[PDB]
Amino acid sequence: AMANNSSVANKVCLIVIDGWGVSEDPYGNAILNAQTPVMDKLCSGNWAQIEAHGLHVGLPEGLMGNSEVGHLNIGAGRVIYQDIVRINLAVKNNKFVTNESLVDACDRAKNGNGRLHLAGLVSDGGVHSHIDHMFALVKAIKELGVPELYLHFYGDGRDTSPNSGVGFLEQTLEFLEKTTGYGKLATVVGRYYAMDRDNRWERINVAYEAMIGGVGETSDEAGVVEVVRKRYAADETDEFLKPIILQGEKGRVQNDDTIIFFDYRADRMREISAAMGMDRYKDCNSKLAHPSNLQVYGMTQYKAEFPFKSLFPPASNKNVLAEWLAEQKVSQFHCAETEKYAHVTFFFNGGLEKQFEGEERCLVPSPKVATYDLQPEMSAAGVADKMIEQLEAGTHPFIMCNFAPPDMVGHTGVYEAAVKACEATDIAIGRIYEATQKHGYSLMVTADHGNAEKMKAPDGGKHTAHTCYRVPLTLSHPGFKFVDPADRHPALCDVAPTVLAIMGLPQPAEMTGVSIVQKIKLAAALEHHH
Amino acid sequence: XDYPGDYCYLY
Ligand SMILES: [Cl-]
Ligand SMILES: [Mg+2]
Ligand SMILES: [Mn+2]
Ligand SMILES: [Zn+2]
Repeated sequence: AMANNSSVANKVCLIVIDGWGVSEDPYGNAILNAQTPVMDKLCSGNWAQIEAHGLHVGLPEGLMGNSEVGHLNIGAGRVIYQDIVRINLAVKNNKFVTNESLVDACDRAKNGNGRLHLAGLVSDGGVHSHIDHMFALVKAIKELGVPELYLHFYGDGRDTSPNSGVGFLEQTLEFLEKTTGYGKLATVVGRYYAMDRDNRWERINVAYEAMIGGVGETSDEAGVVEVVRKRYAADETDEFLKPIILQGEKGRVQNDDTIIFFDYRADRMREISAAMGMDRYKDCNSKLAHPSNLQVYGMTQYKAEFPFKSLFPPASNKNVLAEWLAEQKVSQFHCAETEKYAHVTFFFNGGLEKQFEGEERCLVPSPKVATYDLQPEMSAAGVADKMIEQLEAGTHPFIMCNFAPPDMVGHTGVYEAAVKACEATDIAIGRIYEATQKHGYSLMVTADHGNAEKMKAPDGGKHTAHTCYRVPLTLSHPGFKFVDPADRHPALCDVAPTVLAIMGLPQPAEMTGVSIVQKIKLAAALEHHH
Repeated sequence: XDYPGDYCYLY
């Protein structure tokens, strides 16, 4: 309990069904075909259908939802923009020129020796980086007036074809010469060397020595494409390119220089960046002197333990629903079975390991079976038992749980097991609903993304993946009606603001989602007057 | 998994 528990206007029970989407196609639809009398009634009359995939949840367009992004967005009451989407918006809206950390790096060079370096994976792969981002960084660095800029090009061939690097190289040389007339290519080396993530420091050292000491094959703008073509003819592809060195000593990373890595994926940037900006140069075991007084920037955070500034640091995610309730001195209960326990804690609470004051947690063991189609009800009954006990106690004005079966059995692709998974989930929901009506809670049921509504591909084969269908949002309180947002479809970012509105609690400014309910009285005044 | 919005959230 917490001091302000009695300030709530309505106690809310939020059920997050995992992998339960809304689809009218009955073919392979384990939810429609399953016996689901409870959800058939809850998903009738006053209910909503909200988006849980793609840009609606901060993911690239067309990408299916998932449990991590879904519980994050439900908990946060805002769209958390995934790195790719976030950076692409910045490029589209010319925001690099005013990026705080980019301006910082350019100010360091300008107030210092004038020298700045860009290093990363140069291709349109989009897994670790994108060449478009590197081009946008060059244009912004130029506009910001940095005296000297050098590019260290890491060859891909893994996220793109093994002989595409020559094209990205040609694109880059022409961009630097004709488009910007500013910036110089200094190194080409394959990601096998620059981007190791297995502590093979002898590979990092090849990239390190190329960048620091120009250890590699000397070439120039006129000759470098031909060098690469000769490498290709010798079966040395992009991923494995041995270093090519341009600009001589001036293009090396020297004392007092500043360096930006443009990859947004951290795992393969940790080693080279720590070699440059911390003490792991020792691990490279090189005879070359390490340059003094370097400053390293990353496109994103590579490790919290690193001193590096980031162009796009993590969303602060202040005042997610779980933090906000605690700040309002309202207690709460989060319950899941083992397979989804992280989702109702780490992910729901904002994507970090933090338990807020007044937050009580409950883990129900998942069944110990080889695969979950062998016990499709999983432990949904136990989760409902624990929620029902909290409803009877009345201690917590906000309680929430996850039901795992639809998602976890959905992944087995076994249609008949998925049907039973949904039947057991519906039974559990019904038991919670009856308890909320007995004990004075409002019930809201939603999901984190779809899965079980699509168990068959069109050819009749198994479908084991999440989906892009909408998810339900239900509400048992008859004093409210659902209303969609003005300018977009409702989405998972609208769940937490809606909870707060029903609970009669303030909404923090950090929640940029909107409540998608309206009190009937207020709707009635709006009708008769407008 | 290291920060909200990182690459693992794509899956
Ligand atoms: Cl935020
Ligand atoms: Mg049904
Ligand atoms: Mn899943
Ligand atoms: Zn899920």
